[PDB]
Amino acid sequence: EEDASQLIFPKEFETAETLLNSEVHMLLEHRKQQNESAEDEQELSEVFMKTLNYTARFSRFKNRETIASVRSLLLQKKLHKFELACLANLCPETAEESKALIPSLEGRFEDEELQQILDDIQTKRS
Amino acid sequence: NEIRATDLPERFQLRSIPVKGAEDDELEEEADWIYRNAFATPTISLSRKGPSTIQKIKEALGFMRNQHFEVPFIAFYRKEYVEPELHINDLWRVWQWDEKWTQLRIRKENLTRLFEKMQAYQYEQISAIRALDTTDMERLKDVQSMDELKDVYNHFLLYYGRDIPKKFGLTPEQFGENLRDSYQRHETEQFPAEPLELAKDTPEAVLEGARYMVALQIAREPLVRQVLRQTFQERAKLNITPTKKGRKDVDEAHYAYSFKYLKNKPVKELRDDQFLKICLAEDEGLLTTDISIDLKGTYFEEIKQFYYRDEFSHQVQEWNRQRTMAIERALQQFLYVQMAKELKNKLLAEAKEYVIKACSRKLYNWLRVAPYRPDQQQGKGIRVLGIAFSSARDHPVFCALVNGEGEVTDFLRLPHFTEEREKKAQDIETLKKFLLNKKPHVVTVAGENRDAQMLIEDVKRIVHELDQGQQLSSIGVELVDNELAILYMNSKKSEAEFRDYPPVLRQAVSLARRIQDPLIEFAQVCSEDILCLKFHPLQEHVVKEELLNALYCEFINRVNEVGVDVNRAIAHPYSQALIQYVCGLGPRKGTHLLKILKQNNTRLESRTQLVTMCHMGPKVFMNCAGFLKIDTEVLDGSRVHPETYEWARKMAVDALEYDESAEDANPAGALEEILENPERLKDLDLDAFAEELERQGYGDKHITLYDIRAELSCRYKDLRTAYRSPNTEEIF
Amino acid sequence: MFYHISLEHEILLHPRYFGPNLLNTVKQKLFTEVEGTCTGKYGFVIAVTTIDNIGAGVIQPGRGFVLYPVKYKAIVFRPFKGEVVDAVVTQVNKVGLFTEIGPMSCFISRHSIPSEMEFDPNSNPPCYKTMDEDIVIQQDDEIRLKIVGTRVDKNDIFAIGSLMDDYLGLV
RNA sequence: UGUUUUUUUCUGUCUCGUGCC
Repeated sequence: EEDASQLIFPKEFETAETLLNSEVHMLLEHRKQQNESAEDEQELSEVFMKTLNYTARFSRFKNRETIASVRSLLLQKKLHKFELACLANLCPETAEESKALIPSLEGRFEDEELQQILDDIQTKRS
Repeated sequence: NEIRATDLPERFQLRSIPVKGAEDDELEEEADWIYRNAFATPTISLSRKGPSTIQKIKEALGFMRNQHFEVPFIAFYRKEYVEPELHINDLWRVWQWDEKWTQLRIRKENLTRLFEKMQAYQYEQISAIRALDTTDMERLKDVQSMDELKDVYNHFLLYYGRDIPKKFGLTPEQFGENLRDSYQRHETEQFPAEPLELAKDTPEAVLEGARYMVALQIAREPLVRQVLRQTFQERAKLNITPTKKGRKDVDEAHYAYSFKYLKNKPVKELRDDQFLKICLAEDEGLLTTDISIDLKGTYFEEIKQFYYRDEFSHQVQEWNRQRTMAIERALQQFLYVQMAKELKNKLLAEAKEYVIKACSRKLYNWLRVAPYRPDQQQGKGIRVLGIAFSSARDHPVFCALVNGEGEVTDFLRLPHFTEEREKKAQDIETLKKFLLNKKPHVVTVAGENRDAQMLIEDVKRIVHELDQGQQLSSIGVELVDNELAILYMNSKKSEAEFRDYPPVLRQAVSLARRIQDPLIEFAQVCSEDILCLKFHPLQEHVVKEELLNALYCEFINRVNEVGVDVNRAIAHPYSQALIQYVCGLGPRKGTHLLKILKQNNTRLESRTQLVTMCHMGPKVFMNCAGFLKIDTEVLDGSRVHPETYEWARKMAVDALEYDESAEDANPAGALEEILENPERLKDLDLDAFAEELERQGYGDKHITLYDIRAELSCRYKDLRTAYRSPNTEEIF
Repeated sequence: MFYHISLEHEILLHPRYFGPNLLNTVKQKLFTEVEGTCTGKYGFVIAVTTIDNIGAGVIQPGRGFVLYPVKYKAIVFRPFKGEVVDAVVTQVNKVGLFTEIGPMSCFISRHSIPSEMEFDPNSNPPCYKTMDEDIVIQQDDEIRLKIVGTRVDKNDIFAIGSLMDDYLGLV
C-alpha cells in the first residue's frame, strides 16, 4: 500500500522533514570536517564515504543561500513536502517531463505555472 | 551437434568468434590491423619483419578463414604462409590480430552508420555553430583509433545534441590543429568585443557563459584526444613515493612503498616490468600509490600561447583573456583528467601483459613433458616406483610401483622409520622388504624438509647397496619434487583410479605418473586444474582470462608438436582424454570421437579412421591431420596427412631407390627401411620436391619437405623435453 | 529519500564510566550505536547531527548498569515505492543492470529495459546501445530509475528499479 | 645426529505412618 506516487506514507513518516541533495551533502561535509579534527576519534566508516561520493555527484548548487532561496520560493505553493525534494533534485527541463515522472502533478497545476517554476529552478543551478 | 558435427573445426570457430571467417577484401584489413596492433609499446614480432610479418599474418588469416585453419594448424601446416617458426606465439597472435581487426571494422561501420543517420536527421530538421554530418565519415574511417574514435564520437553526440525524435573564441578545429602542430596558427576571437558584451547577447549576467561551451567543445573533440594521446602515455616518469600511512602499511612490499624516495620511474619500468605495475596497482588499491609523471610542469605551458590573441588593448586583450579562460576550462574539464586516465589504462594494460607473459613462460617451462624412462628413451616403459612419504617419522609413507604404460602396478606402506628415537635398522629392513616385494624400474622419492631428504637419501643408499632397484641390479632412485604428484593425487583421476586408498598412495601414483608421461597428466586434467599452479604473483593483479588463454594455447601447441596416440586413449584411462588440446580437434569434438570409439569399438586403423567411419568432418580431418596418430597406414602415426601421403611415399622411394608401384603399404623397403634409419638423404632434393609440389599439388613444398622427411623417418615424434634431475637450488 | 526526524534510544552505561566525562561518554556511546544501522520501522539511518537532551539515568535495582533514554536529532534514508531518484550505474551484465542508490543497491533486468537497448558482449566494456548507436549507456553514468519495490535483508535495504517510463537516462 | 596419550553432572514416581520445636 505504501506508494509515494499516490501520496501515502505511515503516520510517523508524514511528520518528517524533507532534505535536498545539496543540503545532505553539505551536512555530511561539515560532519566530516568536524570529525577529522579532534584527534583520538573513531574515523568514518564505509557508509559515510559511499554516501559522500554519492551525494557529491548530484550537487546542483554548492551555495547554501541557493538552497535557502529554492526552498523559500517553493514552500509558498500548496504542494506537499514530498513534492519539495524530488522536483528540486531531478531538475527536469520541461513541464511534460516533470508531469510524466511524477504522476501527482497530472492535473494538479497548469502547464505554464509549472514550466515557469522549472525554468526558475534551472536558472538557479550553478 | 554444432561443436562436434560442424563443417569447420572447433578451434577455428572459437578463435574467430567476433569475426565469423575472413573475406578476401577483409583479409588485408585484418592483417593490417594485426600488424599495426602487434607491438606498439614493447617490441614484439619486429623473426618476422614489418612487411614480411604483415604478409605472413594476412596469409595466416586468409588460410584460417578459407580452410578453417587454427593456431597450430596454420603455424605448422602453413609454415610458408606465416612466419616459418618465427616464434611460438604465431598462430594465437595471428588469430588475436584478426579478431581485433574484425572488431575494429565492425565498430567503424557502426560509427559510420550512426554518423550518417545523425547527419540525415540534422539535414531533415534544420533543412526546413551549426550541425553538420561530416564527422561520421571520419569516425567510420578511423578504424585504428579505438579509444580516440570513441571519444570523438561521444563528443560529436554531446555537441550536436543526440536528440532522436523518431562566435566565442577560436574554432575547435583551428585550436586542435594549432595545438597538434605546436604552433598557434589561429588566435582567439580578434574582435573589439570582450566577455562583458558576450555575456549579454545568454541570460546569465556572468562572464563564464562561453567558457563552459568552449570547455565542452574542447573536451568533446577527437583532435584534442589525438594530440593528448601518446604524449604522456609514451613516456611518464611515475615517481613512487609512500604517503604518511603507506610508508608503514606497505612495509616496502609494493611498488609505492619499496622506494621511500625512489621516483622518476618511466613507462619502461611499468610496462616492461610487470612487477612494478602490479605493485603500484596493489598499493593504489587500499592505502595509496605514487603514480605521477611530473612532466606537464613543460607540456601545458606551450598550449597556453596557442589559441590566444597576442595584442592587449581591450579587444585584443579581451580576446586573449577569453581564449586563456576557455583553454583553462577545457583543460580542467578533460585535459589533466583524460591524460591521467589514459596513463592509468596504459599502466594497467602493461601490467596485464607482463603477467600474461610470465604465466606463459611458466607454462612453457613446466609443461614440457620430460619423463625419466629406461635409458632415457624389457617391456614398454619403465616401472616408476612412486615413493610419496608423509613424514618419515614412524608413519606410513606411500610407495607405489606403477608401470610405464600409464598405470599403477602395485604399492605398499612403510610405517617403520628412523616413531623410534634410536632405530637405524627397522627402516632399512622395511625398505629391503618393499624392494624385494616387487621389481620396480626407477625410484621416485618426494621431499618436504631436511628429514624427508635424509629419509630419501637413506632409502636410495639402502636400495643401491643391496641392489633393491630390480632385485638383480642397483637402481638409481630419481629425485622428484613434491609439486605435481601432490596435486595429482587428490584430483579426479586419482580418486577414480583409487577410492579406498590413503592419500599417500594417491600422492605416490601422481608422482609416478608425473615422471612417466607429463603430457598424459596435463591432457587428462581440467583446464581449473591448470589454474591451481600459480605462474607468478603478478598474474593475480592482471586478468586471469589472458593467462588461461595463453596456457591453453601453449598446451595445444605442445600437444600438436608431440602428437596424440589414438590407441593410448582407447582402453588405458591414464592416457585418455587427450583430444581436447589438438589443432582443430576441440574438446566437444574430442569427446564425441571418444564416445563414438567406445560405442562402435573402432580402433585407430589409420589417419582416415575419422574420415572413413563418418566420425569427423572433412574440415576437422584436414585441420587435425597433423595431430592425430595411430599405433599401426604407415604414415598414420605421424604428421603426414592424407594430402602429403603420396609425396611422402614418393620421397621415401626415391631416397631408398626402390621400385615405384602404387606404394602405400606393399613396398616396405622404402617405408620400413627408411623408418628404421636414414637410408639415403641426398637422393631427395629440396628443389625437385618443391617443383613437383608446385606442378602437381597446388602448393610449394620447400618448408614442408623437411617435415615430411622427418615424419617418414620418425613416426610419433615427441616434442617434450628430457628428464630434468633435481639440482641443489631446484631440489631445495 | 533522506529525511531529518527526531528519534529516541536508550543505552546502558557501565559504572566504570562514571566521572567528569559522563555526558561525553554517553554521547560517544550513542554515536557508535545508531550510525549506519537499519530498522524496518524508520529505515536506514545515515548519521546523527545533534542531540536534543540527556534523560535522567534510572539506576536499575541490583545492577550497576544505568539506562539513559536519549533523544537524538539524526537523519534517515527510507526509500518508498514509486519514488524517482538519480543514481549511478555500477556494472552492466546480460542478466541485468546494477546501480547504487547511496546506501542501497538496486537492480534492473533486461525485461524492464525496452527492446531498443541491445547487448554489446563483443566490445570489451559491457554496454547497451541502439540500432543507430546514438544513445549510449555505460557504467559511471548518472542514470535515473523508479523504485517499484522495497526489501530489507535484516537491516540491509535492497530495492528494485525499473526502466519502462519515458525520460529515464542521460539528462 | 632423536624425544608415543585429552573422554566428564549426573537423578527416580505416587501414597501412608511415626517423632520433634
